[PDB]
Amino acid sequence: MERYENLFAQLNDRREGAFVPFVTLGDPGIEQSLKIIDTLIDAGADALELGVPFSDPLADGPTIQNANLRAFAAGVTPAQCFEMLALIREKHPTIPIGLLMYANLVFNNGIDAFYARCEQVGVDSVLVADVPVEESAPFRQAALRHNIAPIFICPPNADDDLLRQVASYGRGYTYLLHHLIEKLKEYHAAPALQGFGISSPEQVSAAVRAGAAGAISGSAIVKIIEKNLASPKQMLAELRSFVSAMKAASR
Amino acid sequence: MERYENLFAQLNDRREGAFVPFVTLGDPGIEQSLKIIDTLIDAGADALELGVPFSDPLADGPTIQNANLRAFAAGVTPAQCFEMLALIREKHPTIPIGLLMYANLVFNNGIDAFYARCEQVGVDSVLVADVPVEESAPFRQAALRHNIAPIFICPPNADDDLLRQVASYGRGYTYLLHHLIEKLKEYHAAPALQGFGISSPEQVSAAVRAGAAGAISGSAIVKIIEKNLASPKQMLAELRSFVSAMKAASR
Amino acid sequence: TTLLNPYFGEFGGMYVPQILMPALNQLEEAFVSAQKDPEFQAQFADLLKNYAGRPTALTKCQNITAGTRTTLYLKREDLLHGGAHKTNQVLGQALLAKRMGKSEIIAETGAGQHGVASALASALLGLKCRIYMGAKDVERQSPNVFRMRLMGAEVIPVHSGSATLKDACNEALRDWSGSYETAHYMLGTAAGPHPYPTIVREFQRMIGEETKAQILDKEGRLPDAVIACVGGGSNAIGMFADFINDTSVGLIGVEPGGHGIETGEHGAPLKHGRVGIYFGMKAPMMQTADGQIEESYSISAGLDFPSVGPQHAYLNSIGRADYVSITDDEALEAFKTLCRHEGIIPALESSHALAHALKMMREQPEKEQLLVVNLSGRGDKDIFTVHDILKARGE
Amino acid sequence: TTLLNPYFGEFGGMYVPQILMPALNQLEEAFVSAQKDPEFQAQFADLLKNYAGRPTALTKCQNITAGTRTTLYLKREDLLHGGAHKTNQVLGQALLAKRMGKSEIIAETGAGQHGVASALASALLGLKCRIYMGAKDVERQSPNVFRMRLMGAEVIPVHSGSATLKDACNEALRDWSGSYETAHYMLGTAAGPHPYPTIVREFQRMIGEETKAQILDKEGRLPDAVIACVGGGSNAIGMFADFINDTSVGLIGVEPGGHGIETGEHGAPLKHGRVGIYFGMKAPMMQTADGQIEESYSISAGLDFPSVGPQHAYLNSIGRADYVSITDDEALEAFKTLCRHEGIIPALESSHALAHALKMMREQPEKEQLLVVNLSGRGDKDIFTVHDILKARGE
Ligand SMILES: Cc1ncc(COP(=O)(O)O)c(/C=N/[C@@H](CO)C(=O)O)c1O
Ligand SMILES: Cc1ncc(COP(=O)(O)O)c(/C=N/[C@@H](CO)C(=O)O)c1O
Ligand SMILES: [Cl-]
Ligand SMILES: [Cl-]
Ligand SMILES: [Cl-]
Ligand SMILES: [Cl-]
Ligand SMILES: [Cs+]
Ligand SMILES: [Cs+]
Repeated sequence: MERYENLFAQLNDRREGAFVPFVTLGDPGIEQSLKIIDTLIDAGADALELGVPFSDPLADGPTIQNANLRAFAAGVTPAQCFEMLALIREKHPTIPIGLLMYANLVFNNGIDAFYARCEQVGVDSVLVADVPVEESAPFRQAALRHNIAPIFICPPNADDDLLRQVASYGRGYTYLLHHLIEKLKEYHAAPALQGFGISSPEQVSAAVRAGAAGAISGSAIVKIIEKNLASPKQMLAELRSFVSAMKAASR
Repeated sequence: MERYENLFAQLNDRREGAFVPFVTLGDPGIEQSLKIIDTLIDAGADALELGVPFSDPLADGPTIQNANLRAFAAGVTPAQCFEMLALIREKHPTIPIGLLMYANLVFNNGIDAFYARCEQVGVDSVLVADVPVEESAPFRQAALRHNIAPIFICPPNADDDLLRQVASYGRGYTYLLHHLIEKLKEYHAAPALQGFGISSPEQVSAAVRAGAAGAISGSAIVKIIEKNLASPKQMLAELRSFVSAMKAASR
Repeated sequence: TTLLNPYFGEFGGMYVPQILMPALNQLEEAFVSAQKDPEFQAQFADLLKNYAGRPTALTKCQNITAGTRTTLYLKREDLLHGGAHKTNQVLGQALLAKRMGKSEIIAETGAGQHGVASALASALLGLKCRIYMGAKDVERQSPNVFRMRLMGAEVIPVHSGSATLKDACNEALRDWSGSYETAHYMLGTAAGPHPYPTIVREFQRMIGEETKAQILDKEGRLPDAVIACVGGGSNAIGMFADFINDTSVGLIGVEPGGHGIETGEHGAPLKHGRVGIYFGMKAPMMQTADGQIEESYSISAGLDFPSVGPQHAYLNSIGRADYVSITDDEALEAFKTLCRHEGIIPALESSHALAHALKMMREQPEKEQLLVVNLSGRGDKDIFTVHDILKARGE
Repeated sequence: TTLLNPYFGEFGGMYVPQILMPALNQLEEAFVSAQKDPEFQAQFADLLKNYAGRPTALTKCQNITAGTRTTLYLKREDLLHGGAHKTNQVLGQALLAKRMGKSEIIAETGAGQHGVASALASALLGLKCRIYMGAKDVERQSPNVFRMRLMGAEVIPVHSGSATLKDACNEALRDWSGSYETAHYMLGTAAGPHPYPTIVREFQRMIGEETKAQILDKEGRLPDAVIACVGGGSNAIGMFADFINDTSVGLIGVEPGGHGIETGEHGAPLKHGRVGIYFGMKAPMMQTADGQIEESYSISAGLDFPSVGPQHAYLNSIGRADYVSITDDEALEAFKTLCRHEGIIPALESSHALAHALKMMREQPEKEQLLVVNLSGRGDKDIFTVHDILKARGE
């Protein structure tokens, strides 16, 4: 499809950044999670970054760790996430849906088979957290074969070769982990989105101010889920209170 | 003095062996011990072998070990034993009194001073348990200087050089720990007394039968003291019941 | 781009978040530089000889092979300072860390032997050390938890997952992802992302080099087989490496069978797992049909790991090395047998390699064979564990 | 009559019941025979090298002497199989025992290191072993009580007396007085009746021989002083022996000061006892004014002994060797310091010798001095003891 292009063309012509919330699928339950994601969308999330619970999330803090164990306690499997994903795309035809995966869940039953499954349910992009561009060739080929954008992190310690490789290999959007925003607009690189420490409206604003095309709240939306496990109804309202405020800061 | 000579001349001309009980001084108390020793004498002990409680009796079984700890619990010191010894000689002018000592108690305040003290209280002999004839020169000189007989053990694994040395160096009596009884009568050795496993009347008899001049009950008289700590009066009667029987077997 | 080949056949790679690739490339260049540097080698050789105690003995077992045609030597890494082979390559990584200007050290440990080694090396060479350990392994390997603490290191129990080695590895790689600026991650086995499986092999290869020289001096020929337990792979590749091109020499790695392979409760992914991507590497692992990492199990903490180093997976695939498994009960009997008949108390890890050697002898007692078992460690850390087992079994 | 001189000056002798003199004379002749026998020496040398791990390293401490003119090496008997120097002379006595046709072994132990060594040697060379241990030392040295038991030996706690080393020695010499027919009494220190102080010295003298060769190779001159803890005397005479005729070399033995000499609670008879006759020897001991043996004390079980070997009393008397004392608290700080700044965990016994070396450095930091400390053992057996101490002290 063409979902990431059209989103960035609309937010540009609206003079607003992209707000992309992260949330792990099935946190804390399946039908509970679906209502969370609907509520993030209702309050104006421009796209979604969605995690699949993995056994050993060696690149994730304790908030997402317990987010994962919450879903495993719910009995959430990769198979169940893809049934969620098909249900979310069927409700929301235009919103870009991006996955944040661990390499083993992509590699497990066949790399091409995973990305084929992504296209089948309407996923737009996949960032594999523990696959650097040096190891990415079979992943980004399977991605591009199935009309999935491969996302790559542009780390703070990025050298110039990395910058060009990320510009060349990456589609959809660039995940910024001043000088770097310079050099990705350099080489026809997908729009950069800041993801380091966005848990306030006041850090979204600043990220849009520095020239990025958006910001990703890599967690503390999952802190909202954690803070209100026993209070489902209050969890939803408190979630909208957040994302509305953060999306209000996007402009 | 001449106490050992006269005793063996009397038992010979009586056609009877010597019965020599062992008992540790101050076991279980000082005035208690004195009554024990009087009672061993009343029932016909021909001589005495008396131990001084030592800290680490590395050549004594557990019966004598507790016999010693019984005396230390009583507060029995070497000094107190010598006051006992002077009191026993003052009651019993003719009975040979032999000490079984550990070398440190003899060496502690001067070897000559110890044997001088022995003569002063009327002791007749000293066997130092952990002084072999090879190490005995200063002990048997101090002994002979103060008219004390040095006693030496003739072990079961005795070679011929040992036999002659024991015959030459030893006075009073030989402590046998058939072929050996042969070879001490050989070389003008003091009368042999058996001390291995005499706790019955039936092992005294046998020892006299094999040509020895007597037998030493190295313990189980101290088992009588152990068996009757709480029953002082019954301890005395049970003690005489033993030694009378054992001395009855001497003939 | 790298200086060295990051893969062994299909296995290996550098499957880390992009943020850690500069760290991995920096370690690789420092390693290549150091390997070329006579002054590094002279310094590394000096610490191994005068501080750690190399060469270690090669001990011929007189008693346990009686009545058979097996001649069995034990390579005595149990005599190395610290009590295991771990100490060899931490001294080399510590020198590398100073070479890179790092002043902190991060480590994982399950048997506590890698934690002890990291701590002693950091104390010697003035580095600040922190170490992740499974809360389960804190308990069955408690002789090593004290030792790490009095040497000035921070021991951090980890309660996530199976509370075992895997879980500490996860914590440690998370920590280094933020702290790599000033800290070196002193990985404790021949696994993880390149260059670690290569570095750890080269800093352990003296085991096999010495063994070759010693067995030539004593027997006038090479071993028929060298036998080592395989947890992540460092002691075994350390023994194998110098024999790889000696094709007459068999290379046998022994994974923990735990309660028995058929029970699922084991640590033998090489032969009873399947290839996945985890801990920075593409390697055999024990994993659900979903691709979740299964939890491993072994009576020995040092082998309770659900993956294996990629050079072993490669050596297996081409047939150069064979891999087998040995159960808890088998390792315990080899432990008892070595204590009673040779007066050596081996690590329960090393007991797995001994157990397989004893099986090679006993199944074919008239087969003439010269065997070497890498005795990777001493079993003082295991005596309380072995006590409660044999007590509960009325033995 | 004997073949060798049983005394050192006034000290020594054979103060045993007559029944044991044939046993002592038989051991002496077998020893003299063996010392002349190249095949015994080649067999003893082989076990030391290929089973025990000799030579042991000589480690230069880089950190703990910084800022001073002291150069401090540690002779690493902590790297010997079993964890202490004890192992050296039990391998030689075990060979002697087989030479005499004995098949049982009796031993005493306080730190359990001699019990461990006796058990490992008996397991290796097929001897039946039984070992007496103080019930107090059963408890503070419990890592060694298990080790002895899985190697097939009988550990017999002794509750008489102070329930320490002295009390086991008493039991053992009582046992041998009846069992000497088939059993060898493998005495664990340079004390007791002749020929033991001589045999144990000669079977330990490789410590000092190696140290001389190593310090010559590394420094080109002999040490200013060699420093060893003194419990019964075996590690120290093992280090001293080859230096005795090198009169420029100081010989410093360190007795346990325990809670302080003035408290009476110590194990320093050489300097704070007086001569007596006990345990088959005439030697300094701690004794009442009555001549009862006093009970000794030290935080370290291996030094909690109220006498000392007669060669040390002799070397002291003629001025060849100096003897000093080091308190519990002093030894504990040396223990901590070695762990944190050199990454070696020393035995609390060996910590006494280290503590005095640290005092020699710190009292005179501009004094140029080349020192060697005999690190008699590793401190794994002490970590639980050191834990409860530093915990009760809020440290
Ligand atoms: C004495 C011994 N032998 C073998 C191994 C197995 O590890 P490799 O395959 O040799 O790398 C271990 C493990 N040690 C690690 C894991 O817990 C640790 O201590 O932290 C071990 O301690
Ligand atoms: C590691 C260490 N260093 C020094 C000594 C001190 O003994 P010496 O003077 O060298 O003979 C000991 C003691 N060991 C005996 C006593 O308990 C034992 O284990 O049974 C020790 O274990
Ligand atoms: Cl054989
Ligand atoms: Cl040959
Ligand atoms: Cl210096
Ligand atoms: Cl030089
Ligand atoms: Cs494993
Ligand atoms: Cs002492």
